[PDB]
Amino acid sequence: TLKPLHCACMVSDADCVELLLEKGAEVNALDGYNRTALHYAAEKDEACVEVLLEYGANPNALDGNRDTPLHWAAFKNNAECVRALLESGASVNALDYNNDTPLSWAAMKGNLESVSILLDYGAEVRVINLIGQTPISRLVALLVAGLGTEKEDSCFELLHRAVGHFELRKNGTMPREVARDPQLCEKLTVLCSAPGTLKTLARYAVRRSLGLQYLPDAVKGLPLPASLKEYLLLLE
Amino acid sequence: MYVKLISSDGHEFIVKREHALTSGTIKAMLNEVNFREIPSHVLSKVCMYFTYKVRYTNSSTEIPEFPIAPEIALELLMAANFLDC
Amino acid sequence: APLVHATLETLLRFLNWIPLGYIFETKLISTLIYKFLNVPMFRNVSLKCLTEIAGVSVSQYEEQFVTLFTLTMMQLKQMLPLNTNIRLAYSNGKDDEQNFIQNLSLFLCTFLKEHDQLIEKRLNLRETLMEALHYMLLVSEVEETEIFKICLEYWNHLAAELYRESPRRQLYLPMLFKVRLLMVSRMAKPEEVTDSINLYKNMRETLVYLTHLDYVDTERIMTEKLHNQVNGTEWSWKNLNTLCWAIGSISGAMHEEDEKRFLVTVIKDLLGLCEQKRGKDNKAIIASNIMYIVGQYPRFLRAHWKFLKTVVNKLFEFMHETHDGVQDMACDTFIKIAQKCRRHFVQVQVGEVMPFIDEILNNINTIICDLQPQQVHTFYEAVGYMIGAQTDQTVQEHLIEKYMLLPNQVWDSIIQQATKNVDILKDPETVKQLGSILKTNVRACKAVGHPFVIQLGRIYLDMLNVYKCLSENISAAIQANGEMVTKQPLIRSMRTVKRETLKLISGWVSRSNDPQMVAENFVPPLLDAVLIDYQRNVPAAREPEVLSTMAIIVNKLGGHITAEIPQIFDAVFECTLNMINKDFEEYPEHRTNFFLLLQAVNSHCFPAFLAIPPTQFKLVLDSIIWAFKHTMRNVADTGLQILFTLLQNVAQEEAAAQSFYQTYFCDILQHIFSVVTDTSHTAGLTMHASILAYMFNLVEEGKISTSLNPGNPVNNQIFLQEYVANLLKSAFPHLQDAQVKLFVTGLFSLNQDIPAFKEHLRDFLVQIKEFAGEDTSDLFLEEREIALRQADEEKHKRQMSVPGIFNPHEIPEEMCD
Amino acid sequence: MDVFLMIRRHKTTIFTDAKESSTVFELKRIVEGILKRPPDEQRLYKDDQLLDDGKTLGECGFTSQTARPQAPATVGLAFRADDTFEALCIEPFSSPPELPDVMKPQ
Ligand SMILES: *[C@H](CC(=O)NNc1cnccn1)n1cnc(-c2cc(C(F)(F)F)cc(C(F)(F)F)c2)n1
Repeated sequence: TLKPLHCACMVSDADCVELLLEKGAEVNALDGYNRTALHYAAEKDEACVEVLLEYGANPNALDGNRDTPLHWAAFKNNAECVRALLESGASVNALDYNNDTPLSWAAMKGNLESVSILLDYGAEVRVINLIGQTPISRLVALLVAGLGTEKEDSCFELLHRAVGHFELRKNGTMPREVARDPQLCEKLTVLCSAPGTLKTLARYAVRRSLGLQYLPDAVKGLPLPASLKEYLLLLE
Repeated sequence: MYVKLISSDGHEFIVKREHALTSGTIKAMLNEVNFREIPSHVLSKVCMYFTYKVRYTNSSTEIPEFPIAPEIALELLMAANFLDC
Repeated sequence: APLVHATLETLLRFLNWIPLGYIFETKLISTLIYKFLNVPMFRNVSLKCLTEIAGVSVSQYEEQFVTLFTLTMMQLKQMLPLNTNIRLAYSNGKDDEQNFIQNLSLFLCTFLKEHDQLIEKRLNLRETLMEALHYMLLVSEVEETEIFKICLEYWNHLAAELYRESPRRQLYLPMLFKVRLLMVSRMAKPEEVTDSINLYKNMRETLVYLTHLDYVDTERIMTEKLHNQVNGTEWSWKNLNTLCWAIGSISGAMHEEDEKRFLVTVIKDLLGLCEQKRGKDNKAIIASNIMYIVGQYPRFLRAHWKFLKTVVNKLFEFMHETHDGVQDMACDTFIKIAQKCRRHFVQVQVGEVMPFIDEILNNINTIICDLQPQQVHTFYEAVGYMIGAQTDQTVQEHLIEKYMLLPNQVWDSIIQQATKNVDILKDPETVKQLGSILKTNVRACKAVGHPFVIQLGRIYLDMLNVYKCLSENISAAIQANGEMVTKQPLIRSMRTVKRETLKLISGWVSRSNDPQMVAENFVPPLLDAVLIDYQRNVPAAREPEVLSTMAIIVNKLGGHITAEIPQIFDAVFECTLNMINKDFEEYPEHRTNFFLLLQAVNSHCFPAFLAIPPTQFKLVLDSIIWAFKHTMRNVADTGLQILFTLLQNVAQEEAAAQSFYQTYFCDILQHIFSVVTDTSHTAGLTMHASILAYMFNLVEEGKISTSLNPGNPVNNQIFLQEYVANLLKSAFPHLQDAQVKLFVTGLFSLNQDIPAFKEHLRDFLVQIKEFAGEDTSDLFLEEREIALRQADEEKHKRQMSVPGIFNPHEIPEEMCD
Repeated sequence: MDVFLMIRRHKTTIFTDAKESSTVFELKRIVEGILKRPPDEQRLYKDDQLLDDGKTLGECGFTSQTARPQAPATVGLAFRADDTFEALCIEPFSSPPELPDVMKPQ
């Protein structure tokens, strides 16, 4: 099924992958499961990811379901791997067969660090997949199940600041799972019934106009004060 | 009943006091207000936002998106920071 | 060559008994390997021979063992390099190669299990030791059950040894990871989703020890395997099932916070996998796996209220699934959670307005609309546990009243219909419904406990009425079409209704608390409904439960029911005795319940025997004698216990003690001595010594107060001595008179010391057996089986101290809150 | 149902709203209440097209879908001076500054 470079990536040894690549190994070779060595490297460690990228590995290689290594780095919550992939030209809004972006997978599990990096690189929060789910919807589904902690709450706050305004109510009623929780239902209805402060909407427009960049570097050149520069990066 | 806001370039916008009080700065500062740094093309959008916020407060239906063009987004953000909106 | 093979086989057969001098001092330990083991023809047996040597376990001869290990390992390396794939070789290999692999595994396992400490204290052989371990890993890849059992034996031994010491672990550290993988990769199927049970228990114990040795490695392995399942690689139903079994079998081994992290990650991954997969089959498999996982780890559910509520709601959702097996798994998980987290459903939780029990009770009819009757019973038992967790009496009463509302209304409708027309009780649907309702009541009573008296008292009088009617229907059928009609489905449905009535009564009474109330309110109607009906029915129609029920009451009411015992006996005793004594395989349940009732009456209501007519008391004694003269172990044991207790009790009835002695002392003594000499109940020897020692003591202290000789007065001691001597002589005429006299005198002198008495009797019987060609091993059974028991106890006491080895639902040490 | 308007004249702008069924006379009454001018000396324009006072606001080009709170519909205004009506004059808002290079489309 898999090939020696894939095994080296799985075992997470940078030396083996580096020496194998040193003899012109086919870096972008598929395998039995239609993955690439970079998929395993992203799933496992950042040293392997860096070694593979140094030797021309494609950062947007697709797999059976059209999932790039960034999808799996975000799902696994390998923040260093996510940053390494994005820094080498990976698509931050790549869509798989289900129209699932890496941010959607990160928010599904409430991965704070990966979500923060993806937003820093311009990930879109106002995105919906084929079955009508959005990153905030999936995070709320995680929260209502009682499996969330302070990290998940911080992730929700980050996504709420990044989105500007969201609406979880189909027709005029919250989903069944949310509706049965009096506290979270009340909180989310209050959030969804507020139009949204002008500052948040302006920040969303500015960020969208900056799309697909290392936003903290881009905002440095803007004529805004320091406080508004910090605001534009979701730091307040 | 009505307040009058003056732009930096001389444009005057007359809005209902209830709408104008949506801005914390306006409420603290106030039958007329003057701004020396907000251009007319931004103050008009600010008044539009006052109306939009008052209309859709505590709405049961989906709130439509507020249109902000990229050209004025930066100045609009600065103005919103100056005000409390 | 055939002669050599036969000689080697004979040596192997006799190797165990040969003195160790001829084994470890000669040149055999090298001849076998340098002369035969290289030759395939004598390979297998030769290797087997070595295994036997490795099993000697002698304190000395360390150098011999070390040399054997080294030379054998080098030989095996020569004839089977470590680079080979043992799995494929066994699969496609001939019989000879498979046998060689099995013998290699056996030898390695036995020798390591015996002298691992001996081998591993040599710094020069360290590498070879690891080599040996490599083989044990390689052979562990074989799919056959016997080879894997052999390997698992050694793996379990090694894990237990390493855990016990806390070092030596550093010696095995660089390879234990492999074992962990194996345990997770080959996990056996738990008996929650014989040889299989033992395999699962051994695998669970080994994995629990290994995780105790390293929590981080186990967590990493399980999470990596789960992710591999998620990312498509190595995805399969069997892989997912084995991984989830491995995850579940670890419950209790980790600390609470590490368990929290691990379970959160696992649950998130499983939910993501469920979302990813499409199709009813895959989703059902994943749901069953998640149900099994959450069924364990009650601690996590206890610590997380919102997740527990979500899980319960999801179980209610699954209860409507029509897919095969989903409803049963949902009900099983629900009852597990209710048992282990009962107090969290009755008390108001953070963020709640009312306890969850109220919500469950309000929607009970909608939840169980699609369940089968047994699943409904399980659901009702689960809810009953939570209701019983309610400490407040009034709130509990209201909860119980709401709890039985639907069964109560169906029961009331049926009862009203029967009152309108009794023939409705002959309708098969009505009888089936009554049986189901009574089964639900039985389960609810089991779950709740004593407070269920609120429900029982509601239906009691009606229930005993229905009972009577059904009895009247059965007796007619038997009277019309004979006993064969008892095979009819309707007749057995009616008998099921009667059995459930009796089971409900017994279940509540066994958990009762107020004997006076039970005696005043419940006993009289029950006796009136049950006794004559049992008496007049044919043996094929009599319900054994009746007897059992009586026993239960006699155990709880004691003196409060001593006045009713005479009529209980008048109605049941002679009938059941005639039923049982006739044959030893006809009615096992009737015999068991009969002796249970007799024991209860003797222990708690002895004075009743005095009021019982003398002929019936003689029947009681005859039943006891027939019991302790039986062949089966349990019957003889219970008969002996009843006889001993009866003797002790009658010793306290001064008015009747003398009459009882004068009437039955010689008969009981003769029967006891006959059974002792026959040696048909060696397992009961101790009990015999307990009884005889007592009986003799009675005449030793002059408590008989009368001459046992019927003709003329004479000292009781001398008469008893001569009588027992004559009994022994008749049993064993060949014995000399002086020998018998001295033996009986010594036996009589030792009546004050039960151990000495039993040892004297055992020595006499052993001498008697040795006089003939008989074997004395059986006489000592009473000892060996005790020792075995002790071992088990130690084993149990050893496993309680290791968290996670025992299932969370197996330990009766339920925590608080 | 409700239509939101931005009445404009020179540099003056009035944000208001009215029912679709309301007539232009009520809008002129509101303009009086704001700027204190008799309706007889006011005239409203929708895209340089004079509006007859009798017409109901709905039947004109104004509709709820077209004119929303976040996008009001402009309505030019003209007063009467020295027994004559001034030409419709609307001062455009200040032009926004050039978009910075960073914010431009890639
Ligand atoms: C399929 C996945 C699904 O139905 N919902 N996915 C969720 C739910 N909540 C949060 C995030 N994603 N699927 C299959 N089985 C389950 C499931 C089973 C159980 C069990 F305990 F009853 F087995 C519980 C739950 C849980 F977590 F309580 F929602 C889900 N989900």
